[PDB]
Amino acid sequence: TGTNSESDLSSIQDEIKSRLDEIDRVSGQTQFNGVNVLAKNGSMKIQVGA
Amino acid sequence: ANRFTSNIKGLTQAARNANDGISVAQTTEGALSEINNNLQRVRELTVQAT
Repeated sequence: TGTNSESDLSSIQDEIKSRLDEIDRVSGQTQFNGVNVLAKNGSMKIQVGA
Repeated sequence: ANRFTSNIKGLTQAARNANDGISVAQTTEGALSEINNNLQRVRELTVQAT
């Protein structure tokens, strides 16, 4: 919006980059059973037969 | 009569010998059953591991 001044955009961008860094942290730290699920493309194979 | 006595003693000894085969067979069957149980558990472990 054109009404916002430069410091307003600075605060907005600070919060935006904070939340983007939080998203990256959630991606990195969230690990299951020694597997970082949201950190690399892959596939899982579950034996559902005999 | 002497020949009949020979046959009687021979057949009695033959039956006594025959029982030993049943004994051996039962012992080996028990051992095979234990091996079967071990194999079954190993198969379950592989199903869990794959």
